Amino acid sequence: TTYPVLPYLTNAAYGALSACSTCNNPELNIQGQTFGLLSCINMPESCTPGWTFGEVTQLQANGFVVSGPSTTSGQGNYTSPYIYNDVTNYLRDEKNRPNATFRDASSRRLAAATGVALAEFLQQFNGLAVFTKNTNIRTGIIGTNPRLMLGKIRKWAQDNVGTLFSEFDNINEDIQLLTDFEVQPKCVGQPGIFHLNMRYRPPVRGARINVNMAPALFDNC
Amino acid sequence: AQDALSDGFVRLCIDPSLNFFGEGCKILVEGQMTDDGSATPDAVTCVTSELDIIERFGQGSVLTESLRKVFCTCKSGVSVYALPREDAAAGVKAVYTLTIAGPATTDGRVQLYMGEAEYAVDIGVDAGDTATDIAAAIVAAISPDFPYAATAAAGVITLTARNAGTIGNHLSVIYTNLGSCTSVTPEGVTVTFAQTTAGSVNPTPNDYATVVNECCFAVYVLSSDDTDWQENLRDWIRSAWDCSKPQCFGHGYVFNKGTLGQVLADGDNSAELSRLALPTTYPVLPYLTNAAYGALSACSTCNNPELNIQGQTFGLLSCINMPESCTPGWTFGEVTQLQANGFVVSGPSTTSGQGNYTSPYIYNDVTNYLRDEKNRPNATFRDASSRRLAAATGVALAEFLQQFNGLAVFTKNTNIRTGIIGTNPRLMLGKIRKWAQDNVGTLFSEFDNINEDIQLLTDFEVQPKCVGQPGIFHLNMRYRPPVRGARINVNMAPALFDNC
Amino acid sequence: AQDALSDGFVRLCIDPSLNFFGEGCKILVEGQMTDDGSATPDAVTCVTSELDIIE
Amino acid sequence: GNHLSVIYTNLGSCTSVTPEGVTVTFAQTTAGSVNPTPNDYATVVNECCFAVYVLS
Amino acid sequence: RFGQGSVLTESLRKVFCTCKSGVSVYALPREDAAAGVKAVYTLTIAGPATTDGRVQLYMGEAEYAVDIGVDAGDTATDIAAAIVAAISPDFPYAATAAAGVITLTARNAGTIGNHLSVIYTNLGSCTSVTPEGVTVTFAQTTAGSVNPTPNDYATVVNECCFAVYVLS
Amino acid sequence: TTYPVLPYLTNAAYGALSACSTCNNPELNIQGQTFGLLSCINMPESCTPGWTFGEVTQLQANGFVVSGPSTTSGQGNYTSPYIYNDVTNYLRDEKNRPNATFRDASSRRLAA
Repeated sequence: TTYPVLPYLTNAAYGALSACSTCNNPELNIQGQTFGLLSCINMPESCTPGWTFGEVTQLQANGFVVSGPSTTSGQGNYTSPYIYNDVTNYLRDEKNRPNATFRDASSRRLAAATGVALAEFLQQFNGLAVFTKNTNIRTGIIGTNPRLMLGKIRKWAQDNVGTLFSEFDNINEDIQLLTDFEVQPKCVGQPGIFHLNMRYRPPVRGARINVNMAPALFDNC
Repeated sequence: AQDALSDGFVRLCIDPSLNFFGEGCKILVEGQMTDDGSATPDAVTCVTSELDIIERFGQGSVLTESLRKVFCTCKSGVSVYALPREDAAAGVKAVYTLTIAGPATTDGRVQLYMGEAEYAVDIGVDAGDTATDIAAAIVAAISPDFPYAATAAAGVITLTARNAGTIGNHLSVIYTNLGSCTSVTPEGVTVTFAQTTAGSVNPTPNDYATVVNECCFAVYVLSSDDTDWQENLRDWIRSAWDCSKPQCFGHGYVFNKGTLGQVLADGDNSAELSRLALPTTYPVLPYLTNAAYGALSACSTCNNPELNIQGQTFGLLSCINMPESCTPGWTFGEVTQLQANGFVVSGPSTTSGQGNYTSPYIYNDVTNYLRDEKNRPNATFRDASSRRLAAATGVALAEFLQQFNGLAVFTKNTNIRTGIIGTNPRLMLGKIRKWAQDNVGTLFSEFDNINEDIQLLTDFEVQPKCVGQPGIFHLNMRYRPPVRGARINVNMAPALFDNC
Repeated sequence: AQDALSDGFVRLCIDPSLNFFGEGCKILVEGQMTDDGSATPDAVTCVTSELDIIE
Repeated sequence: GNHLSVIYTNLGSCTSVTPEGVTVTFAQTTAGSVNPTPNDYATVVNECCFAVYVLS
Repeated sequence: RFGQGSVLTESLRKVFCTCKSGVSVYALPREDAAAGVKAVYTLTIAGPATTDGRVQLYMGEAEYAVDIGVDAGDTATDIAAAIVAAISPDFPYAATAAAGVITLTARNAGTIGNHLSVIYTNLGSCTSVTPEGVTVTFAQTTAGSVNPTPNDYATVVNECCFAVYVLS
Repeated sequence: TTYPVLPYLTNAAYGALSACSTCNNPELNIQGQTFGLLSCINMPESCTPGWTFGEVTQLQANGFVVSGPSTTSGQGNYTSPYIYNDVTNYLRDEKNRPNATFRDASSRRLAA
């Protein structure tokens, strides 16, 4: 309630920083004094910290982006607010089933990036005529079969490990390609329709590091 | 525009962002101020230099004098903050009566050590001067910064404390001229010192949570002897060292003046306070020595947190000057008993009967911490160096770990491609171990086994199945900080024989 | 709070549990005491040092 | 318009000394009222994708 | 949610202190019996103190221990007031001072209040010297009475399984 | 009878430790100074050991969980109670047939 800066200015800086990351690194979390520092905004420093840490924990618990001053002081300088957590207001599934798929703004940005990258890769099979998965397409023929399609998809996914996914528990069982004939009932599936299931592991945001310092002073114990 | 800048081929920006000054030495000096001051009570205010002390916090107040000592102690500090306090509503000012009897029959010098050496008076009494003239001379010679308004009345000098409360009850006027061989005191004149009334009700603010909300302070200096007020400051600094909320550490500096039994009773298990045990016969006004000690500790924090404010070189309160004596304040039995029960003992730099002034130095730089939460007598926060250095280590490790903030976290098998702002727990732990090994000899000692001392776990391998949250890490660091260094038991064994 | 600790990204705990002193040499000396002493008879009491023996 | 915070960031300052006399007080004599509710994104932003939407 | 200093509050505080970062702790708050009687203990202090010292008291658990500093000449009234002011608010016993007698009334009626053990863990201590004079005595002037008997688990916990039931 | 800690606190710590094991290792026995250490509870050390060993054996015989101080001393520190035996109050069958199927709390947790 006691927020000095006009709120839409801080909101615009936050959104602009998120966009200006999207353009470059979708996996980045707009968070902390380096990556989530709204340096254009400047608010006067105070010892009264806006949200108390109890309120900060309650807000971060209920999917709220909390922002705080970069420096606390009584000298009355100006400080730039930085984002504590780069999360969306998503807490729970369609079963309300508290879930963690879209908790991070990084998760939305990166699911968009992954969907678009996979779609642009799969667009290379558009126009190609599809043979059965036993046919060895002759050279000069613009064609492919589900086996070659799945091989190229798996190679693509393994190419994006460390860029768009983490590693793959089992890339063979994580990426599956079925024709519409082995999904639909007999004589009901349509030719040229495929079902690709990809169970990937995206990078996570990184929320807290609980550090437990244990000074050891004794030499004979 | 200007040639070579008018065509817009070269666009120039100055960027004065590197050259901003650091705060410096964040010491908060708290004490009572007189009504002459212009400062607003109950509000932490920056004190730039020693110039505005008298204007802001009163002329001759407790806070004025403690701030004067803080400024005399540290090098050129301007980040000294003050927290002025109002006198209690029903507070009673201590009144001492320095009664002088004459008349003088021979000439001589009358020297008096009142308060500290900064306030000493040195008047010349001629033969035939009545007690009235000598009292008038002493009053006219009393420094205005002395925290006691002096009024002469028929040879009795009434010294009324400038600040109400028990803080006025620690005045020691010493007629440091008796028996002197160089400065011959006049025949006749008799100086006697009585304290006709005692200090009473003290401030008990208990408003640190509001006044100092999140504005961290490396050192808190308390210029009051009230154990309730010291306890409030203790509770505040203990809250500042709390796992519950983000800790922004501190350390308190209070004094306890009294008999050995009284000083020991005033102590507790407070790792947050460095209690300064002062004897009943302590000449210097206690808050001055406390302020010098706290200012020295702060002025070390700014530079070397591992330093122990201790000994004649590093713990020498050179601003304070007390007259030398052969009676050593605390006897060594009392010194051992105080150092045993977590009390900072301070002693004269030199012992002599020549009656010079000596600067007190700190014997042990320890906190008033003896035992754990199981009472389990423990040694983690025994040293003030330990609190200062645990704060420094926590802040340094936190500022290092802040570099993983914003980075997206992959699994510990993923080889992050270049250009991706990311990391995995393996790279995180490698960088943390490199950081810790980089601070060996600066912030830690060596590492028994740096691999088994620093462990990083995800929240998935700590919490039950499907209960841990992604992106949460648990870092356990078992480090070895430098220890203070308390005693060197030297055992000399002269060998005189050649054939044995 | 303090910078790098205010955003709650790094939560810090000190844990002074390693540095607790061991008891040492558990020897119980039993003997008669004079009435000048302040100790309560028939009660095992820790004796810290040689200072308080006479008292 | 209901989120203006004027702070007289000069009170008690040691460097910039505020004048004696002058008193600054901040009151908000009236409150904001009815806001826009467009609800026309389907028409205005039909298929023109946008990575980030900022709402002021 | 469950009251300040209640039995359920303290047992839940211990459940949360024990397990790692558990949030699936469920609670089943119960009302005090209609005619329930709160246990009353009287920690009576006699003085005055003649020497300084520390007065430490283990009441309840170590989380509730008090450690006050008694100066010489403090009457039993001042020491009782200090101990009351030092009693933690989470202690399941409301403390009121009266002329040096500290009345500790259980926050919850029933027999559950009948298990308070205040130990003056300072007597004979070599490090923390208890003040001369001061005498701490602990009496329990009244006993707990009628307890809750819900017997409604079939309705309250119908099929919502629970690995562990803790009864306080 | 002379138990210093408020009893429901020790009971809550014991139950919370048992639950916090269930979530991970149902076969674990909340027992001993490592796995059955109620570290949140802290009671003052004493030489008078609550239950004497005769009473300890009689209680453990009749299916009672006995808890004792982690350390015994006269120095007057605080000690955390740990659980001696992690058993249920089950001794005998439906024929009274003294049986051992559900003697351990581990047995109930692990049968579940």
